[PDB]
Amino acid sequence: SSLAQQLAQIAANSRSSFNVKALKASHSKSLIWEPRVAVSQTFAEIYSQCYEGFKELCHLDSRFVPFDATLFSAQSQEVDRTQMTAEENAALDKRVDSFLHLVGSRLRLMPAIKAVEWLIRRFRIHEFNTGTLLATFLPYHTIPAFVTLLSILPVQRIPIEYRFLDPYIKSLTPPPRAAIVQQATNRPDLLSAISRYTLDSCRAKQEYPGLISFWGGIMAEAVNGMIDKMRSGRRAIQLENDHLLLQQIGPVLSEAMVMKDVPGIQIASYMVVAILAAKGSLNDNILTAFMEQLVHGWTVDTLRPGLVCLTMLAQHRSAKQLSGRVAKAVIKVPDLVSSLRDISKEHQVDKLANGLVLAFVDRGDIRTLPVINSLLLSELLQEKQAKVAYKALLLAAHKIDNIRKQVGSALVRLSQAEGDVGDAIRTAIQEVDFNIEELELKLGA
Amino acid sequence: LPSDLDQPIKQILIFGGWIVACALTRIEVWKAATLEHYTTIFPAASKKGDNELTGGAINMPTFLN
Amino acid sequence: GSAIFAPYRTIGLISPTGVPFTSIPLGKTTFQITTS
Amino acid sequence: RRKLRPETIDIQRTRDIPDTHKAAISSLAFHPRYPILLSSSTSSIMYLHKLDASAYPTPNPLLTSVHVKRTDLRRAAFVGPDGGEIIFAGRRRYFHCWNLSSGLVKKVSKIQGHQKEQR
Amino acid sequence: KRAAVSNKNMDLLGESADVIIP
Amino acid sequence: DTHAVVVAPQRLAEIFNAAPAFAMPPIEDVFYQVASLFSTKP
Amino acid sequence: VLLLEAGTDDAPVTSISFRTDGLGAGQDGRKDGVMATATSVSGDVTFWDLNKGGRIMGVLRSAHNPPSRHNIVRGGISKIEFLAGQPVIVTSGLDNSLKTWIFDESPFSPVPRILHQRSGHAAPVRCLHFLPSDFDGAEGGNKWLLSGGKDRSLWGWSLRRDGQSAELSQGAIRKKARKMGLLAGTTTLED
Amino acid sequence: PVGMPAKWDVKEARKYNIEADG
Repeated sequence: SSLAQQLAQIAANSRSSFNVKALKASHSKSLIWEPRVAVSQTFAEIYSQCYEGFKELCHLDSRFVPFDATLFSAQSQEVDRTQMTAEENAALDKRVDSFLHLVGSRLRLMPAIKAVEWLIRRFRIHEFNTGTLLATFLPYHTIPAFVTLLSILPVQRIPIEYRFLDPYIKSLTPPPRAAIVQQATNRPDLLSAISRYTLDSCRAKQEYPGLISFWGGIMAEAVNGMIDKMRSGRRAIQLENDHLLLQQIGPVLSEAMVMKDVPGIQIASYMVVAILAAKGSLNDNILTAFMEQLVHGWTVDTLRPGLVCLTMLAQHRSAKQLSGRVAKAVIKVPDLVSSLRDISKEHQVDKLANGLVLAFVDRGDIRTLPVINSLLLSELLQEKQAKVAYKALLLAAHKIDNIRKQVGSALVRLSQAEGDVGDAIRTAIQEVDFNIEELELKLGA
Repeated sequence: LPSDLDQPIKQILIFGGWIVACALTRIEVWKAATLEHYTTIFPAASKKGDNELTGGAINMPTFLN
Repeated sequence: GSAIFAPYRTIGLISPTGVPFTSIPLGKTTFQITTS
Repeated sequence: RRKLRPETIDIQRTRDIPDTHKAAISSLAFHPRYPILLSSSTSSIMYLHKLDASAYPTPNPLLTSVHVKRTDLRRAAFVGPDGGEIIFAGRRRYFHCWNLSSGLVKKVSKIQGHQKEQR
Repeated sequence: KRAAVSNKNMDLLGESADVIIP
Repeated sequence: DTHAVVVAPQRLAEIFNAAPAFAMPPIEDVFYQVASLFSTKP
Repeated sequence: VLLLEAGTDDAPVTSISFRTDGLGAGQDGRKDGVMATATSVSGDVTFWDLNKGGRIMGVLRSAHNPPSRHNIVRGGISKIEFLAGQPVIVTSGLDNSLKTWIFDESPFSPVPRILHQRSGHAAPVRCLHFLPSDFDGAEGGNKWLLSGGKDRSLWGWSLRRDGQSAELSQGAIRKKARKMGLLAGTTTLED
Repeated sequence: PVGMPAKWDVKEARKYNIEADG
């Protein structure tokens, strides 16, 4: 039946109805009205009700006024989408995607549902824009409006990535987050479609906390399940699986980490980076790439979550020192040591503080000495890290060719420190076997 | 082939009406409509190594000759 | 040469050398791939 | 060898020990210095093997094969960090100590007044 | 009662082995 | 020296399944929940 | 226009080819700008999406045998060519093999899947045996040669048509070598 | 099932003939 297969593909690819029963069914598919009423409704009744809904939506938010001129127009009562050309259809698709990104925040409200019902019953968005409509209803997958949209969706018009929804169309129940997350770990296409929808919204600054929390939660659980799948024990397969995970993730996180204007999606990308650095055993250069981009990316609004994710990233590294620009922007951080004590009450900041002290000591600048002194007297490092940091400081003092005055002032303050850090510093002096009084009287004379 | 060709011939490239053979440090160019020898391109260098024509030659599509 | 056996073809050999292939489009439906 | 992560391990099956035992294996032990495996069974035989997966003509070749007379071997162990003596024993009321340098095997049979306590 | 390897089979395996410790 | 944090996925699924996407705690609070789940402090 | 650190100093980029189709990049597959590249010391091709800054999108690993100076089996990649305006990529290696791969449309494939392949021995031929005659049939005595090579493969060559010759398969060897870590980087696919 | 590849057919593509760069 190759002819029946070719004709089945033609009938599935066809878009306009060609017999009266097909026109009546396609006109009967609605969100609000039952089918027995929605068959016998002209486009003046639908436009009156749904324009009352759009008047309420346009009085709520200001930015619906171009759609007042182009989508919800009295002339747009009459336009048939299947009679315009391909470029008119593509521009109408752009206008519809912009309205759906705009209306996704208020979609629990009956004005916004009336506006989406106008788009569905006039422009047939459930058939021609199934991707954007299904993606903008996906963060509301626990509501009866999503159940009704799932009821009126055509089956073969859904994209391949959203074909987990077929049992929930056969039995009209809302799909659970376990089903969405499990299909996100199995298919990279569904995770890429959700992340592409929310990043395309957040570039147009039409974000809302429901969408941001939705994407952050599903990418966090999807990266969790994806790491638990990618783990193999064989060396070359786990190398290739880490590379495939990074190639599937990298654009999304590389944009959502440095999206400065949207701190919610920035914090959600920090959450995904923290999961990726803790659970997945990655490499040191990948973790320095993540830290350098976070350091380039933070604001004042995400500074303390950025520092938490930075503590996790620096903790799960095998190398001991940080790569420059990380230490430069953490110099630019306002209250470093007090914030690190507030984090170290719950998060073990020791390797970050050790790498910070080493990367400051590797600078020959002398505007880092209050930060070095505070990080040493902080009680954040361990005894061995404090000892090797002070040894590197005295070695830098021996390597310098003023500078030595501030160096000796810092060294005499660190030697005359009070507690266990001062005990370990004087013990480090005793095991490097070099006298205090030489450089003491050399700087005092 | 020319008489004074004592080099291997790395690649051939046909375009316009010209076929062009990058040998090793030397390009011999024939005209394709008559299949006749036309001239010989000699790149020059100051060092011994830098004259060598590794890679090859390619045409850009809308660039004449 | 020989008096009995004359060479015919080296079979079992599609691309053994460093010489790269060359592809030419025939029409709108075929490509010729030429190797050495 | 890397430091190993807590969910999956890069374990890798190599060439097994060629000489099988005629009974159950009671004890395995590795030499503390060299890669030498000592196996001991209830069939009164200890086998010393050198760990060489890339050996020829038999991988993991046998160094020596000691049969202890009338004692089933319930346990055999190396002594010390240098791994100089092998102490081996079974159900019986004596245990041997075999020095790997100079080769002497001494059979300890008295536990100095507690021989009634140790059957 | 039944031993795992009897003493006669121990003797045969000792004939097969290399170095016998009396 | 530290290792990779082992976390059963049911705990993280409980963290995100406690509420719908709308009417969830703000993303700073959910980030602190996920970070304290993945914190390797004894 | 773009600068890309595409090669190691020990592994220089040797063949590059661009996809003239008009789609295949941008994590959705509907954006253009894909370039494949290969080095002669490896056996893996690399696909770049040139759109934002020129990121990498996939590496097709062990498209041919990776060349080893210690091993008898030959290897490398001599040429990559995207065909004109088509998804297929024809690659030819030094290990007596010509493969053509194809990018899928409806699921997004960053690395392609193989559709045509011809191969041969990747090593000299050790033994030969003309097959016995199909009793008096169209095969005769002189159609099927049976060649056992030094690359551990037994091929059945056909002298009549050179396209109906195929390796007598020892099982799912490439599936075993992909479910092991033999295609990424232990023993080799010949072993 | 969805996500399966179809048969291969050579897509007709107009190429720039390079014999006119002369």
